[PDB]
Order: sequence, then C-alpha cells, then structure tokens
Amino acid sequence: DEGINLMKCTKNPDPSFCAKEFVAMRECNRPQGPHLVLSSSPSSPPHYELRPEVKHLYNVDSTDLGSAVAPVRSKEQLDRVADSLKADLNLPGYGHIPYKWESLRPNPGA
Amino acid sequence: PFMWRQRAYCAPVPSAFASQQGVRKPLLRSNSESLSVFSQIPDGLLGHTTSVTMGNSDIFFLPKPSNLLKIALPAFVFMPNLTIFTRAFPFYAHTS
Amino acid sequence: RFYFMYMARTTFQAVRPLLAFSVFGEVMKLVLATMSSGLFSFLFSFVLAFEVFYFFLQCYISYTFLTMFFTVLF
Amino acid sequence: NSSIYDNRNHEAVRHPWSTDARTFHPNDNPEADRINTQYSNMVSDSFPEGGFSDAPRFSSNWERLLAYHHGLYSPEKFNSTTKTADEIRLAVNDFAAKVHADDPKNACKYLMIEEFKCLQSAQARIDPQGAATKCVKWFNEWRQCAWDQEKMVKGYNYIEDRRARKHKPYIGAPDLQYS
Amino acid sequence: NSSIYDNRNHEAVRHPWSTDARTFHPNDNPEADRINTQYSNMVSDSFPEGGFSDAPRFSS
Amino acid sequence: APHQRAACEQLHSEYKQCLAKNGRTHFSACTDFHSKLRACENMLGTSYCI
Amino acid sequence: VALGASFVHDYFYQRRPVAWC
Amino acid sequence: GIFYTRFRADTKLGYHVFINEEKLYPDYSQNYFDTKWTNGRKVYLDDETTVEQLKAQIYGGKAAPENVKVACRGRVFEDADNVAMAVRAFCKRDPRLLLFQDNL
Amino acid sequence: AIKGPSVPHSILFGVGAGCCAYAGYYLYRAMRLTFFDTESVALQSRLRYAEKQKLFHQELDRELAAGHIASLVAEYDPVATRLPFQPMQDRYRV
Amino acid sequence: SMDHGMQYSSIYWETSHRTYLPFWASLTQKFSWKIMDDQIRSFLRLPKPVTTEPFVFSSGSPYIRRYFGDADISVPVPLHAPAHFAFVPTGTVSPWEETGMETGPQGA
Amino acid sequence: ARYCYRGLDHPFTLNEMKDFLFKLREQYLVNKYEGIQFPFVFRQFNRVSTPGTLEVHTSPALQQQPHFH
Amino acid sequence: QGIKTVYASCRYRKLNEREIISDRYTWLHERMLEDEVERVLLEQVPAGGFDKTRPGLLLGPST
Amino acid sequence: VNAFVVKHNPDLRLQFVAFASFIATHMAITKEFNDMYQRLVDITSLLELQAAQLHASEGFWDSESEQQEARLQRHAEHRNDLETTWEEALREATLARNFDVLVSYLNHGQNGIPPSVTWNFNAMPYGKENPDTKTFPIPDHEQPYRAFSLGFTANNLSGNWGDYIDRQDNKNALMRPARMMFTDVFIPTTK
Amino acid sequence: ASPMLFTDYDNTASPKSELIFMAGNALGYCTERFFENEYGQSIFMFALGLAYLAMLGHE
Amino acid sequence: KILRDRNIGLFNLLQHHNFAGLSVNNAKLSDSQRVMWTDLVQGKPDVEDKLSVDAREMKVDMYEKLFKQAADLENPCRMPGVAYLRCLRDTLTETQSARRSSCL
Repeated sequence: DEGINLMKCTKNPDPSFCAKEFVAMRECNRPQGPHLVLSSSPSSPPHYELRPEVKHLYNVDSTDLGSAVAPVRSKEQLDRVADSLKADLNLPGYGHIPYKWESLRPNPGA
Repeated sequence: PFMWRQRAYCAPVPSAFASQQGVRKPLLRSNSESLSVFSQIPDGLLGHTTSVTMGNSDIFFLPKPSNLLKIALPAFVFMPNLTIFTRAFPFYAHTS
Repeated sequence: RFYFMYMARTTFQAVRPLLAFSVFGEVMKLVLATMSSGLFSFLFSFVLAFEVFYFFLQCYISYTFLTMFFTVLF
Repeated sequence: NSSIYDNRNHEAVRHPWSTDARTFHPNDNPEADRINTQYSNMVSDSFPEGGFSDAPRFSSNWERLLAYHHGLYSPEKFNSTTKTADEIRLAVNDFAAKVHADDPKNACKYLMIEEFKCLQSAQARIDPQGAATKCVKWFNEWRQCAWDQEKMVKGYNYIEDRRARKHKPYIGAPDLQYS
Repeated sequence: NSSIYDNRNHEAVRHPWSTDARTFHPNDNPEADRINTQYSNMVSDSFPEGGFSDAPRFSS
Repeated sequence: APHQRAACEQLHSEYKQCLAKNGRTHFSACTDFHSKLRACENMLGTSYCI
Repeated sequence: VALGASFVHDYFYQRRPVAWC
Repeated sequence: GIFYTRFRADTKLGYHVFINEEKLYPDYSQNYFDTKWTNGRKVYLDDETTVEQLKAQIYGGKAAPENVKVACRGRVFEDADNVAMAVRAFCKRDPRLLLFQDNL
Repeated sequence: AIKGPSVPHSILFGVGAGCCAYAGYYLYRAMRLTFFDTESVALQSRLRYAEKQKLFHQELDRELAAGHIASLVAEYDPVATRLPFQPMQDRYRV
Repeated sequence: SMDHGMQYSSIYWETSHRTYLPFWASLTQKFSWKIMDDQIRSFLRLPKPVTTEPFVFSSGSPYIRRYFGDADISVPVPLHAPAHFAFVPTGTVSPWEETGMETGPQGA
Repeated sequence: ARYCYRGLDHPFTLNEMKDFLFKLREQYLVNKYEGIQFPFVFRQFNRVSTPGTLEVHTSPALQQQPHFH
Repeated sequence: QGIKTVYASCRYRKLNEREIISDRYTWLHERMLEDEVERVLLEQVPAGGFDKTRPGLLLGPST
Repeated sequence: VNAFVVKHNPDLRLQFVAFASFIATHMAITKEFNDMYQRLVDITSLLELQAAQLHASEGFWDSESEQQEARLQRHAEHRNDLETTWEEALREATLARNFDVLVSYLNHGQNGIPPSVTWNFNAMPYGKENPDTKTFPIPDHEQPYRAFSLGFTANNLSGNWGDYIDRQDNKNALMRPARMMFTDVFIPTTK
Repeated sequence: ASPMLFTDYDNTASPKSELIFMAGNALGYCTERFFENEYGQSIFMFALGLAYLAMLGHE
Repeated sequence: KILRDRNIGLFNLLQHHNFAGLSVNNAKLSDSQRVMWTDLVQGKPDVEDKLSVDAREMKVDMYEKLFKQAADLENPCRMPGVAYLRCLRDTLTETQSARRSSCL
C-alpha cells in the first residue's frame, strides 16, 4: 500500500513533496518493523512518534519527536520564544543603547 | 587520526568527558566544528539578507544663473568625431 | 605607443593640481603639527602664502595644457 | 606564554611542581647572515635542542598519576629533546606510506601528510598548542577535501541561476568562463 | 595579595607546593546591625578562624 | 534515568507552585510547562493530569 | 524633473543591500 | 583574430598548468615556435575533456612518465574524472593545475 | 466626516491612499513572484546542498572525536576497579 | 572590574570625510519584502521549501528539525544515539610512566 | 554573497573564521557586561557612568621577570 | 527578456520539484538497501538472541 | 486623479492633511513589517549569543593561562581531598587496628575524567602577512578591494587603518601628537 | 615529490593574443573599484557638473 | 584510590558514549551492529551470495566505515583490515568460493 501510494503521489505531488509517504515507506521496509510512525489523532496536528522497544537506540528523552508540520507564524510565539531565550541567557546588557542618534523620533532609522 | 594528544582542534569538548548531560542535544562534539559557521547557529535568513536594499540619497539640482555671467567658458572634448574622416580614423588617431 | 604617451601626459596634467593641493599640503601640515613657537610660525606664514601662489600657478598651467590637449580642429 | 591576548604573556608556564621560571627567548632580532640555514641551526631560534628545563623529579608515583590524570604532565612533552631532521623525515615517510596503503585514491592524502609533516617539524611532542596553531590550516584543507570528495562520489549538485544582467562590469571586458 | 600597587592584587599567594587558589574575601559590605561585636565575630571579617587553606603536607 | 526523574519531579513541583500562585482563575499563564511535562509523561510512562 | 529623476535613479536604479540586526 | 580570441575566451574555459619537476617537463624540441615548457601556460579545453586526454595533450601524444597525476589546491584528481567537474569541486574559480609524480 | 469636505474626510482620504499604495505593492510582488523569479528556487537548492554539507562535516567531526576517545581504551585498566582482596567484576568488560 | 568602563580612546571625525546621510535619514526606515513574499506564497499555494518538513532526507542517519518559533528558523538534530567502537586492547598502556628508563622490550 | 551567489562551498578561510569568532566574542561581551568599552572590545562612547568619587592611582610597575644574567 | 524569464521560472519550478523527488528517491533506495542488509544480518544472530548480561568475549581471568 | 483629489480636498490645508495622513499610514505599516522582521533578527542574534555562551562553558574564549589555572585548581582540590581522606582513614584504621578499614576508605569519595587536551580561540592564527594562514595563494580575481576615496579635501591613502582585529594608527608618528588638528570634531577621553 | 613543495603559482602567463583585452580589463577594474560605488556616484555628479558648466558658459 | 577513580570514570564515560571494545560488553547495541562487530573481532566478514551486488557494496562500505572509525592509523590491524575489505570490493561480483582464494 505504501509503495503504491508513493508512486501515485510522486506523479501528482503534494506541496509536502510526499515526505510522509517517503518516511512511511522507509519505516515499513524495515525487517523488524517501523521505528518511527505518525500518531493518529482527533487532535488537529499530527505528531511523530517513536516505538518504545527501540527507544534505547535514539538520543531522546521521550517518543514524541514533535509535530509533523512546522509552526505557524505568530507575533505572540516569536515574543514567547525570545523572552524565554533572554531569561535562559540572563545577560545584563541586552537592549542597552550606549549611543542613539539625537532626534525627535524615538527610533532613528528603523 | 594519528596524533590525538597533539591535535586538540580535532578533539572533543570538555563537556564530553563529563559523563553527564523530545530530542536531546548530542553528547559528543568536536572542537573542529569551530571551523564551521552554521554548525551550532541556525541558517535562518541566510539567503534573504542581501535582499534588504536601501536607496541612494543624492539630489541632482543646482540653480544655473547665467545673468551673472557674460563670458563663455571652456569645455572638454569627450570622444573623437567619427562622423568625419571615419575611414581614416585608425590611421590618423595616433597623430596630433 | 602614442596613446600611452598621450594618456600619461593627460593624467599628469589632471593630477598636477591634486598633488600641489594634497602632498605639499601634508608637508605643511607636518610642519604645523611640529612647530610650537611664534617666530617660526611667523616665518612659516609666508611659506603658506607661497604655496597658495604656487597652487594657482599650477592650476593656470593645467588649464593651459588641457586647452591644448582638448582643442580639435574638426 | 606567547599570545598578546593572554595576560601572563612572556611569562613562564605554571606547573604543580617547582620549576625555574626563566624562559626560552626566541631569536627576534637575528643577524643578516645566518651562514648555517640548516634545520639544526634554524630550530635553535624557536626551541632549545636539549629540551626545556621544566622537567620534574617526582618524589612519588601518585603525584605523577594525578598530574597525568588532570592533564598537566606527559613525559613525551616534559622529558624529551628536540627531534632531528632525519627523525622527522623518517616519521613523515612512514606515515605517508601507511596512508597510501590505507587508500591511494584519496584526494585528502597529501593534505593529511602535510599536517603530519608540519606537526613533526614544529615539534608538537613538546609544543602541541604551538604546532596546532601552525597545522590547523592543513587540517581545514583536509576537512574541505573530504566534502569535496564526498560530493564527487555521491553526485551532489545545485540549480544555478541565470546569468546576471551585470555579470560583466564592462561590455568590452572579457567574461572568463569558470566551471 | 592586597596592595593596588601590585599587579597580582586580589590574587592568591603562589607557593612551591600545590595549593588551592581560592581566596579569603574580607567583609567589605557588612550589615548595619552586627549584634555580636566581640573579637570572635569581628576577626572573621578579615581572617578565617580556622586558618588558611594553604597548608602543605610535605612528602619529605 | 534517575537524574531526569528527579529533574522532572522538581519541574512538576515548580509547575504546581506556579499554578497555586496564579490561581485557578488565571491558569492559561502556565501553558509554559506542558511542553516539558508531556515529554516527562512519554518518557517515564507517567501521567500528571494536565 | 530633477527631483523626479533623482528619486527614480536612487530608489529604483541605485539600490544596494544593508545589514540588519 | 579578434573574433577567434574573444569567442574562445568568452565561451571556452581554460586552466593554468604547472609541473612539479623539470625532469617531468615534456619534450618540445622538435615542434616549432615553442622549444621549451613554461609553467603557467593558459590552456583552453572542452567540457568533455578527461585527465588522460589532458595528460596526452600536454605530453604531445607521447610516452608520459610514470605515476603522473594532477592536483589543484593540494587535492589529487582521479584519472577517470572530468577536469571541469573536478575543478568545480576541488578548486572553484582557481583552476591552477599541477602535474606531479605520485610515488609515495 | 463620511462625505463632506472636512479634516476627518481628508484624513480618511489619506488613509485610503496609503492602503491603496500597499495594495499596489502587494500586486507588484505577487506578479513578480508568480512570473519573474528563479532566485527562490536556486536558493532553495543551494540551501539543501548546504544542509548536506553541514551534516557531513558534523558527522565527520563527531567521528574524529569518537576516535580520540577510542584512543583512551588502551589506557583504561578495568583491574583498577577491583577492590583489594575481592574478585573482578565482569561488569567492567573483563 | 570590566563593566561600566571609562572612555579610553578618543572619538573624532577627520576633515572632509564623507557621511553619506541626508537630512531625512532619521525619518527613513528599512523594509524587507520577505514577509509579503511569505504571505503571497501561502495565499497562492506556491512551492514551499523543505524546511517546513521536520524530517530531513539530506543524510542517511535520521535528523529532525527543531524550530525556534517559526519555520524559517530551524536546526537539524540527529536522532540516533550513535554507537562507537574501539579495536583496542585494554590495560596495555601507562602513559604517565616514563618507559625510556625501564628495562625491557616495551622500554626499548 | 560568496556561498549562495558565487558558488564557493568553502567561502571562509582561516582568517575569516577567526574574524567571525572574534566578532562573536565581542557580541557576547557587549551583551554580558553593560558599558564595556575599548580595551576589551572595539567600541567607544562618551556618556559613561562613573561612581562619583573617582580615585586615580598609578599603575604598578611591570613585573620583574627572572632572566639570565 | 520577460518572456524568457517567465519560461525560465516555469522550468525552474518544475526542475526543483523533480530534483527534490529525485533526491528523496535516492535516499529511499539507500535505506532499502540498508534494510536488506539488516534483514540478512539478523539471520546470523544465534537462536535465543544475544546474552546481553555477559561479555561476548571473556578475555582474562577474574580472581 | 487630480479631479478625484480636488473633489475631496479642494483646499490646500485639506490637501496637506490628506498627504500627511497618507505618510503616517505608510510609515505605520512599514513599522509593522519592520517590527516583525526585527523580532526574527532578534531571535537569530539570541541564538548566536547562546552559541557563544556554550563556547564559554567549554573554555573556548579562555586563554591558555586560564585553562592551566583551572586545571591546577582541580588538581589541588583533588589532592587535598585525597590527603585529608588519607589522614582520616589512617587515624581510624590505627585506632581500630584493622587493614579492612583503610581498604573501605577507598570508596568514600567519579563522574568522568578531566580533559586530556584543550583548544581555544587564541590558538587560531590571524594575519594578513602571517604565513600561518596561507596554504595556497588565493587568485587575484577573488580577493576583495580596499575602499577608495580621493579628492582635493580628503583621502584615505596617506594612512592605513588596518583590519577589524589588527588595527593601527592612520597618522604617522610626527603628527600623532597633533591629531586634534586633523579633525573637524574631537571627543576626548574621560579621566 | 609532493604538490605543496611547489610555490611559484603566480607566474600565470596568458596568450599574447589576449593583449587586446587590455582596455577591457582596465575599464572593468576601474568599474569594480570606482564606478559602481559611491566614488562612482561622485564621478557621475562630476560629469553632470561639467555639463552644468558648459551650459552656463554657453548662456 | 586515584587509579580506581580514574578507571571508574573512564568506564562511566564509555558507557555514556556507548562504546564497544574487543570484549563486547554492551547491551544497548543493535543486534545488527553487534553481529558486525563480532564478525570483525571473532569471525570472518564476508558478503553472502543471497545479496544483490548493490547490497554487497553497501555492506562492505559499512564494514569499512565502521572499521576505519574504530581503528586509527597507529593501529597495526588497520592496514590488513582495509586490505581485506578492498579485496572484498574487488571481488564483490563473485561467490564465496571464488572470493576465498583472493581474500586469504
């Protein structure tokens, strides 16, 4: 089924360029079975999952390798990530402006 | 792969000898990764930074008051006249 | 070879004022940086005025050579 | 210490044991005529032929063990002389023979051989940090050659874009074609 | 070492033997109320009561 | 992994402390911790009633 | 005409890249 | 002549050739207008040229020395390699090739 | 402010002009990207090439460090783990 | 004694060196077409880059992308816990001991 | 500009790599220590913060190092 | 030039698609070869698997 | 266009108001886009800082003197632990008169080992003329150009400022004392 | 011998027919160095100033 | 004390980085990797006739990569191992009976 689906997809490809089909075929063709699978969900985003009996072969804390689709662009997510990185770094000196072009505008240039 | 105690650039970082730390960061890393730029930092906005363009700022304006002047001025010749003596130009261009 | 000769002459006549304005200026600037007293400065003012006159002389000469080198019959 | 970006520059290296702190001074203002330009006479401008005067005599074996365990002693480094040109050449030629036997059809062969040669010539047994400072260029070239070989073995290429409107700075200029 | 006209100021003293180079730090910003002002509690602001940690054990 | 187990216990206690500090009206602040707590769950076979 | 030509020449024909931090 | 020169330069791609030792130099005594080899010669080649063809072109279709190999920026080429792609890989935009003897 | 000639009406006019300008910019870039761009494709290809190169160099450096650590297996002595007057454990790879 | 340092070198502008900034430069501001291009690609269903896919086919060993709040900012992370190997015997070397002084084959 | 538009797989030499790491270090120091300036990083600004009672002392003499003779 | 650029954009789009799919097919080919090799290797495993408790080779005494 | 504009803004003050509102709206939207891109760039800069902080944990920014001092510090701490433990063990085994006690003090203190070698940033060579960076000559058509400035008023050829790391004074020794005289502005040191 | 014992790499001769590219290479060098940058913008302004002065003198 | 601590630290480090030596004492290994290492240490590495020539090439490449990462140039067995695997590469398109004579 996986080979047939891959063959069908690659001639009328998806914007994903059939990546999920490719990895499904690669994991099916293993002798002892698939190490990596795509979790089935009622949830909107699917996740990559790792079988437990092969967890000792991979450098992972858990079986969940994250979502199978990239994040969506969001001001709020960017703010969150930047704040987390700033907190983890703990660098006194971020945002310090030793010289600013003298102007009525708050931010000269940008 | 021949002189390990003498080649420190190709050696693991001191965090690797320490035996203590979804996906985890790798346990083994070399100092030779210092010779690469995008080893640890990401390649985000790699090819889109030469596309942030900014325009020039020169203004080509100058008032031309000729009422102040009553004399002619000299002018340069920029190129040779090829509309006259065209056939002979390679043959007389070197003279004066 | 005549093209090389002519371009050499042209570039010299074009840079003559630049030299007179820049390198002798740097020399005068060295002397200004080094001198401290008042007598030497009084005497050096006349050297500076001489450099002014020399610059204007070189500018006139360059004008002459350029009107000679950019005059075409036809 | 040698680098200007070290605070204890031109100061003797500190060890757990007591050691004379008078430093070897390289020849910084050599004479014009240096009649003997052999390796024997050149090496004296940067290292002492008899080795450094910083060697220990341990009162016990456990001090030796602890120094080694913490990375502060190797007899290779501390109880040793300089290597002679003949010794260096023998080592280099043996390494080259072993590498040629390992693989003849390798492009990084002579680069690896060159970094080995430079380490031996720079006396890395006694100044490893100083020698690595000289040889990392050949290590980098080997690192480049490795990828250059892999991309030839596994056919890896990329879509080149069309030619730019101003690829040539001047119309009368020649556009030398490059692969 | 203590003096500002020394280059190794606020640095541990060097001995022929190996010694921990972590230094005693005097109390430079003490609290206002120091309820015990006896010598026992004052001496700890400038010296350690147990002595320094720089002592040797000689092999010979 | 006992190091990770103890780290996760510390993380869970921290999450409980933060949640108690904020209260059960303002609970959308601590969506920070689910990122790591779900990984804890998948790793140790544990549930945290998130 | 001079302002128009300068604007065009500067913001259409003489654009060059600038760094961003 | 101008047409030929400009077309060759603007279309074909050439390489500066060097040789390690004078004993490895080719024999050009007989052919006229070049009695002697000089290093740094610009050589224009086709995209289909191989290292064997280049070696034969250098040595004039005559018996070359033994274990001769080509390098560029320290990186040895295989003899069943396209010169263009080998240069593209190993020495991008520095086509200076060197012919040496690989005894080792 | 909706119809009549007034300062709010002029402000609305200017806002509409700005938004129409940005609509024009959107149209320009849409048509450019749809019909007049190969740089995106070329850069994507080059970035995939860069990814392959990056991972190769990473794996190579990791391999070298692993060999460096492997050079210590000769120094490793599992007999020193033995306690005096005790037997040696096969846990430490006899 | 490194933070909040004093001015150690002088700051100056040499005579007649150019500045390349006009009088409206403070009102000038930058711009990148990348956000608009991203919006247009998403709306028109144009070819996406492979950085949107977390799996990595660019090597033989398994890699997964870790994203920093956006699909444009990612790093590949290897998944394997790689096994290493040593064709070496144990207990055959004592580098701390000087062996040139001991009598024997190992010493010679 | 060298990698993605000229075709160089190895755009940076050892010098450029050193320069990159130097600049990385300078960035790190500027974000770590507030107000850091010339002698440690290439940077100069005028409006600095000083304690208020600024003491001025002579540097110590350069350390007498041992030497032969 | 505009006509040429439009045609080139179309061609480059198609070529990028084909190149991506080609690289992924090569990847899959190599992984399938690895799977075949592993399938053959698992036949050499002794009955009952490996004794992961002990060392495979005991290379010295323990007194 | 002129009709549509004058129909809705017949007077100069209204035309000026509409123009200013257009400018403000344009600037605001540009500010929005710039803020988004600025957030992305800030994230990338923070990850660069995180990389540099990682290097500092490994002692990459340290100097060889600092590395040796840390090594000696570990050595001394370990030595002191060992000798103190030895004194305690010998005292207890002497009062007990039993060798098994000494033996049992062998496991009262082992994570991994200290590193055998270290690499730092100051060991990487640098220099335009330093031959520690030169493997093979770089061709002339791939080397970058120095900036050119030449006029009657100023130039950049009477001096050399250097690279980003290895800088040098553009002015020469005789006019270095009079540097203030070669400047339109001068902001002296604070002392 | 090895390829790194070779040093004389900068003796890159080129055919004498390519001397016709003298002026082309010169103009390309001056373009890459001067004309396609800020000094080239200054030169363009200088040319415009020549035009301005010629017009002024004619009038 | 020092030797005990050092060697226990080495053991813990090797267990952390998942190393395997001549004494195969690692439980976290893959069975395929374990078979390969035990072939390299105790048995005879050889390609089976069941495999296709491409898979034989892949197996030999895996052997070479593994063995070259395991054994450095100072190792004495490196040259013989690489020679044996090179002979296997020479004799991939053959049977074990014909390959023995050449790889002996």
